[PDB]
Amino acid sequence: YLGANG
Amino acid sequence: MVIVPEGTQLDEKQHIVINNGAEPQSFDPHKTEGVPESNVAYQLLEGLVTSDSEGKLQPGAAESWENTPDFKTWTFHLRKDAKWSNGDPVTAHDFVFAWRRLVDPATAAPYASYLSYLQVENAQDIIDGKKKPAELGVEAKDDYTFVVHATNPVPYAVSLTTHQSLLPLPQKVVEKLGDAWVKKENYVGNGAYKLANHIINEKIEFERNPLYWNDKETVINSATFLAIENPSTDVARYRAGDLDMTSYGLPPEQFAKLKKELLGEVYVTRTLGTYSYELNNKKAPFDNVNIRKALNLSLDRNVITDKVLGQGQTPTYVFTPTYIEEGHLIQQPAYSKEPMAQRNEEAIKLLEEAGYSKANPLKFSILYNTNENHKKVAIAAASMWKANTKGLIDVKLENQEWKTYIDSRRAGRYDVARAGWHADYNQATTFGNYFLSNSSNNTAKYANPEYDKAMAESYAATDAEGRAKAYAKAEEILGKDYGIVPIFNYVNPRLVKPYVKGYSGKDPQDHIYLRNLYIIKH
Repeated sequence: YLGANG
Repeated sequence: MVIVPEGTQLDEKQHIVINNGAEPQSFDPHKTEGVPESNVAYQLLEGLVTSDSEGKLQPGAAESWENTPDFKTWTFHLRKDAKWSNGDPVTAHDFVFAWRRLVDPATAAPYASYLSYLQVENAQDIIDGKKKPAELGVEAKDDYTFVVHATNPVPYAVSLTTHQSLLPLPQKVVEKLGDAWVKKENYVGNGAYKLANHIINEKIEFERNPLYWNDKETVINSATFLAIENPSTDVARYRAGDLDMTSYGLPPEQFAKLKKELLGEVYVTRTLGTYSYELNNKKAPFDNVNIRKALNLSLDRNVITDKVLGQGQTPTYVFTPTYIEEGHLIQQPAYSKEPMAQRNEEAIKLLEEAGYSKANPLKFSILYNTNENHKKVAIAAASMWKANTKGLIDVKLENQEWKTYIDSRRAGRYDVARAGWHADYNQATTFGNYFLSNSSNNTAKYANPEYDKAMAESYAATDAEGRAKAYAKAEEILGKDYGIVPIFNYVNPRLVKPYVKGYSGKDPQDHIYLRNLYIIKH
């Protein structure tokens, strides 16, 4: 899944 | 009932507000590839298998399942009384319909490759336009028996089936309405919630799906998902008491004080994730391995993890998190153990050889999705690449809204892009599969037939050691090509109100299912 945050 | 400890006094309203972080691309699981999208899908739909608060697998739409000893045939026994939110029965036909639609070229699904990852007979041929979707190796043996036929052993198959891309769709509805089925007025699902409202860029409202097979164990009556892009704004709404759970980013500079003041409200989940800068391998000058290598040598990961973020993110120089199952033989590359002075020397040479200087530096933009934490990391990266190469790299920042950012990466309209990959299932190939030449997830445009061959050897292995060796060799090849710039393995910091229960802080994929939560009274 492509992650929105970090 | 059952999820709630006996004696626990429940609040009467059972409403929760969660920051989902961004406006989702779509509520159709065949048109999406992001966490904001999957967070919505998981409330409205439920696949074969699902998970509890700690990410452990549990029966979903299937109450039982088994495999042949060769790990190639997977049989799922569906619940005979389960229904869609409009009353239609949920059957193996819905799964057949959905999985065909995922690989059907006409769908143009970002996650088409997922059924290829599962090694389903003819999946890849269908994606490639060589066979019709009806030739996919899945079947309704009867209305409540769904069988999956893999060409290669996939012992981790069940964990793969929890992903958003393999959620069922209501065949009878979608066949009749087309792509318009996803509109609020038309949406039909088999999950614990349904769409009450949707205001673009503002909120998604969920209400209980009373026809959910397990509605009697669902506690939360209604929920709001917000789309707050910036962690600092998320925290401000939380402390104003206007939301109950943040998204999985917190402001680094506030983190220490938040732990002091909000005791037992700060969760940090160690997740199976990697934060990278993706290089566009087919766009000049990043088609040049020497330049990709220079950028890797000259980026000090410890500055980002220790000085910019400092929340428990750990530096990495490989794509796969080495602590994932079957990831243990993956090695950090040799250069990661050289002092920065040596690395920076080597990088400057490579850039001079490629015709850059202080007067004519390498110029490019970092594309990232609007988020103040990503901005901070990009500024630090920009700043490090300039100073460490003595002025031979000059980096601009470009932020786009989530949806635009995803489109830009998929369309190849970028130099360098911020990229986070979170495990779709708790096994190494969720990362390794990403960089296959033909992967629909490979926005980097990386293609090495030797990488593909190393990955292919895993299916010839007969045990976890054999698989882990193949994954190690694949990562070695990806490393020697400097296909991307890995930075860190994730942690997921969140604020969660003390009256919110059922959030563990121990799920390595950090899913939030509304059906796992409850609001306590005291």
